[PDB]
Amino acid sequence: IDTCEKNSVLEVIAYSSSETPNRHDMLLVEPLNRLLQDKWDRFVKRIFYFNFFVYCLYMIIFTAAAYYRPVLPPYKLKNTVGDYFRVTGEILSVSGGVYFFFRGIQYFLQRRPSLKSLFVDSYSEILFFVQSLFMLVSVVLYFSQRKEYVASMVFSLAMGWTNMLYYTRGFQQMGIYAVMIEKMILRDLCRFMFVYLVFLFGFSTAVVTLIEDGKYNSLYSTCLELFKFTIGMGDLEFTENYDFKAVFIILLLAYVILTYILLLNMLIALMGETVNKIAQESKNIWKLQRAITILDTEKSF
Amino acid sequence: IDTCEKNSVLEVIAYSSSETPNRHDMLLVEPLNRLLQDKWDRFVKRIFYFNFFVYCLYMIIFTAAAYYRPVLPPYNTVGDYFRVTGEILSVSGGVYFFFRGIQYFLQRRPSLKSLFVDSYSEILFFVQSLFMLVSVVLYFSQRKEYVASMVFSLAMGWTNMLYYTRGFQQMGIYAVMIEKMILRDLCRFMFVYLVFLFGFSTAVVTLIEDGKYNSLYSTCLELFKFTIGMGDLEFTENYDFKAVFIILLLAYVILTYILLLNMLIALMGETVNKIAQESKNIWKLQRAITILDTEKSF
Amino acid sequence: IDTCEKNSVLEVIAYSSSETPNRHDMLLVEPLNRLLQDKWDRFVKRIFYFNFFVYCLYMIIFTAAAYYRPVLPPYKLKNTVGDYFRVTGEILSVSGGVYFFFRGIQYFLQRRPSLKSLFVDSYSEILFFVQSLFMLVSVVLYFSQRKEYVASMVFSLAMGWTNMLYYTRGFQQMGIYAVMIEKMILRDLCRFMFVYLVFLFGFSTAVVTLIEDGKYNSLYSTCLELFKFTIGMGDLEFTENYDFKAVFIILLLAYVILTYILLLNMLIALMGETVNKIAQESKNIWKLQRAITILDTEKSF
Amino acid sequence: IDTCEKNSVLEVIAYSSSETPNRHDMLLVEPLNRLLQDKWDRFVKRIFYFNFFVYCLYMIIFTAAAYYRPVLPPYNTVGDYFRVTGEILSVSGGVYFFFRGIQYFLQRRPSLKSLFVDSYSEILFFVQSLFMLVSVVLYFSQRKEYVASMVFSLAMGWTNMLYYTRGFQQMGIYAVMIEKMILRDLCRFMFVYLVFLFGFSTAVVTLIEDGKYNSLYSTCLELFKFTIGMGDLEFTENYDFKAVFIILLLAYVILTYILLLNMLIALMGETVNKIAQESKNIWKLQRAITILDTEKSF
Ligand SMILES: CCCCCCCCCCCCCC(=O)OC[C@@H](O)COP(=O)(O)O
Ligand SMILES: CCCCCCCCCCCCCC(=O)OC[C@@H](O)COP(=O)(O)O
Ligand code: NA
Ligand code: NA
Repeated sequence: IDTCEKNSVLEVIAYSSSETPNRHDMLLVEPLNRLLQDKWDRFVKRIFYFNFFVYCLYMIIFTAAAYYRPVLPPYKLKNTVGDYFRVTGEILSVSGGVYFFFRGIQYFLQRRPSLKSLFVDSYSEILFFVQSLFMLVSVVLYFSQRKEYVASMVFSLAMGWTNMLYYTRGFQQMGIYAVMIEKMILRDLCRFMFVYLVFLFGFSTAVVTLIEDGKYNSLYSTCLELFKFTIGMGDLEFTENYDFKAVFIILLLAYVILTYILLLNMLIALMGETVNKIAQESKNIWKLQRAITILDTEKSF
Repeated sequence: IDTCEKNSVLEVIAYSSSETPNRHDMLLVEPLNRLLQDKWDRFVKRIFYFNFFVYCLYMIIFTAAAYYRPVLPPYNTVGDYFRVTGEILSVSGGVYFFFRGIQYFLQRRPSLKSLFVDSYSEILFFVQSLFMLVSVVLYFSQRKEYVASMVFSLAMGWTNMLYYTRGFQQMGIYAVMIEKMILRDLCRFMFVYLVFLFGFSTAVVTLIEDGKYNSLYSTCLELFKFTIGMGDLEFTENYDFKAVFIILLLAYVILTYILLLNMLIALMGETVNKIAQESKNIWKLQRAITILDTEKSF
Repeated sequence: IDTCEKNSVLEVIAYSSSETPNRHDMLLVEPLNRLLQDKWDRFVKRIFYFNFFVYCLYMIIFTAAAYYRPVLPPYKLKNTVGDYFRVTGEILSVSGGVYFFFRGIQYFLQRRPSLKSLFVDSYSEILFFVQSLFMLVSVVLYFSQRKEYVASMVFSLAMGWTNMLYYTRGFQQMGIYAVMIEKMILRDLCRFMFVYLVFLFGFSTAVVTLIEDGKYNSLYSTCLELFKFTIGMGDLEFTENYDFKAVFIILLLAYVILTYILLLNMLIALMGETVNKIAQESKNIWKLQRAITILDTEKSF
Repeated sequence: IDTCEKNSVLEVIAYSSSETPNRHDMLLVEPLNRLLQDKWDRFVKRIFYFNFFVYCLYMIIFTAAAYYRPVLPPYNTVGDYFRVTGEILSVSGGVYFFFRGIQYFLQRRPSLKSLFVDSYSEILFFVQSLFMLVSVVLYFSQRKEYVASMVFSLAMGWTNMLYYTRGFQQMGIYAVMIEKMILRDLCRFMFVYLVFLFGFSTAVVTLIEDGKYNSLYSTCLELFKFTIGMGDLEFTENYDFKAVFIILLLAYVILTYILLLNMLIALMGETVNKIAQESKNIWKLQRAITILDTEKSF
């Protein structure tokens, strides 16, 4: 069940592909929970909370190196203690980013997923590989004498900080919150974004055709003006370069009614219904997270 | 049952008017649901995937042609050739939809009553096609309203793509849920909110003596602004009794922005909590009607 | 009525006092529910749709104060078709207001009500009487050579405009929807308004005490600046001349977190769960309101 | 049951730490409930109404003296003499609360764990008293930080009236509901959203090259402003890769405004739909302890 050198119940159930029907109810078994929870309070938490500190320090050094970037590259090293700190910090952030890149490649070679929607499945590792990729593509451009390295560095800085949530596991309520938001993005945000993108683009495509000329005669500008409504900034007077105010006002009011007053509230209702439906489901998938984490550190050491 | 050439239960349950108590639920029996989901997996799903592709390309061509309209119509180079070809193809799609709507009306020959309670999609497409034709005739009639009817036709046409979201279980249910919310909750909210909006706008306009919003339209727009989190609360100072103005503005906000606006969320939540089952059944019926529509086309 | 007149069954159960334990399931009695349903459409509904039209036309005859209001009253007659319309509309509105005043007084005398649960229950007629009182004091202000008549009549117009929601009843969905807005303003909007007022008064008092001098040194100005956060307009830097920024920023963030991020969402959740609990009782109370409304038409026709 | 001067079941329930498995449901029994309600109605209730009146009067006196403070402290007129006596009466109230907190801390002999897990109300009062005392010290110590201390104390004093909402069934349930929501939902949301906001602020500031939005504080405030529905999306233009700037803003907005806040509104709704009995039982415990405390006071 725990150690066999060939195959173990914990290994097959924790590492089981999603195709298994009850992979979330195959771990509540009395001995399996007592063993996994033991392993959680035995080693895996000691390796999960020491590694958490290491990653936090890595992200604090990576944000120190990025913020203090000097203003084409590469650059020289000024004789200053601050410059030395910056140079060691960026060298250490790049090293960590190539370490994550190797960990991801090892994960791909070893587990060998079936090229079947592996983006929703084990999405934590694919995100960590995207961050390592953002760091190593920020390294080659920087040595290639181009300023797109900063665009890449801000994206790697914005990918690491948001992915910090990976360590929310090990804490019951905080893990249940993380898994609940994750599946909510995979469900409520995806559908709402599809329909909202259709309405926003179409209503913004009808305005830009109606508008004659000006700062807002571009499709991008009109889309931005139309989007400003969702964030409580709708102006309703941003342009007067049109022959027909009735046609503009009718279109803008229709867009507001269709999106702001109907879709957002209907989304808040759907999020309430979904939240009321999945307490047990979110506990069982959270139980699958910590359980895999237990075996992951049990194999790391 | 499915091919009898006299009367098919599939057609009887599908083309039944809203009168029938159990037009949605009766289709879930072992034979009807399994026969329709099969028809979807046989010669409807892929016939509906190509049709949607064609309608997406048509909508892209119509947007590209309209987005570049030159500035009293009617109005050589590769760009102008492409623009005129796109305009012609857009007109050709509009007229095709117009004949399709006419054919639907003549065949189904509605009872004069279900055209407003059933198949909102057909009515929505016919109105889009009518806007398109009004935009053609006005364009050839030496008038600039051709661009007003055109932008409305494009705004309605872009919104009509939700008709094709059926064929997908989650997105179809999503569309049916939007349809029901708009029909019930948005209608009630709009009635009660409009009564409030009008009453307090007429009250504020009356308070103002001589200013920039004396016009009822400007003040109505100002009071509507508060609903989208862009309210001013100090838009005017050219009046007397500042206490009366501020009290009137604080009364309105609470009754709508802080009471009826949040009331729309609770009712939406209640409804969504109650209409999952019927929303799935209606999607199934829309899918079954599309299946029998794809079969009768031949 | 179940065969009795002096104290008819449907008369007493409809005109029951507040202290009655279960008045809500009285008119729903199948027989008593078919007394105000077979009679509902008999005549009272025809006299309730005519009265609704008569009140709408009355309201609109006075809602055009934009067109009427001249720029030290009383005023002169301009000898035109517009001024004639204005004066006849004013007279008609003043007469209808007197009519609603005399109706309210005649209700207070005939019913000799408790006038303590008359503001929580049967509060509709209280609002109508308030509308009639504001009209009366508007006429006296206009005749007493004062400019406060414009404020009184503008409050009366808004008071009578909100009251149209009374005649919104008679339709099952709309009346029960107004019943939910009626019971949600009594309980939830009261409790939230009481806790938000204490919070907003306290933080405004702290902010104005911190502010050293400026156009916002007034308590009223700072209170308004603090309130503007609720409607999605918070500036977070409205003042400049105040105590060291160290204290002004922390106070504003605390106010935002406590009021915008916490109490409005708490109000939404509370009105969601309440809406989930109040279907049958909202239908029954709507039935009680129609039973009394049509009983009033039965006694007045 | 009432008092044996060594141990009574009433004091046993009221003074036991939160460690007890079911300290909230013990008062639900008939005898304890009826006896505690009767005691309340008899005297404790009238004793709690006068006590709140005194606090309301006190807060106003201190507030009035603080609002009209003269503008190098420290510092013959009816206003000045009123302002100096109000300050004296405010300093006298702060001292009284200080001594009450010390007495409650020395009597309960807290085990240093439930001190910051329970009696949150007792803790809030001692903190507002400490700021008042440090305000007096600074005032007489020739410093201008007494204003900062006084405004903090004034804010806490105005927000602490929620301690006198107990004694009222609806205002007591609402106040415990707000307590539990702040204890769990607000804290978890704040943790996650602070992580997000720090990440995206550090990404945006690292994208800018120079300007008055180059500092972390201003750019962090700018990113925070989106949550209150007053976002800009065009706050700065002194940088490169406008695509990178707009993508980073649109990702932050999608993550926080349209996903995190609604997520919080759903979780809140769940908890409210779940806590009714616990909130009622905790308010009853706040009321029973109050009756027991009034009996102990004299
Ligand atoms: C490449 C995207 C744009 C880059 C610039 C902006 C930064 C956007 C960051 C998007 C990723 C954040 C969303 C996300 O997916 O977070 C996951 C975290 O919960 C980690 O928890 P877990 O381990 O996966 O359980
Ligand atoms: C004097 C204060 C400002 C006066 C301005 C008048 C407009 C401000 C709002 C007045 C009160 C709003 C509440 C209200 O008027 O609702 C009543 C409706 O439910 C009527 O329906 P119903 O009879 O109760 O069923
Ligand atoms: Na806003
Ligand atoms: Na807003």
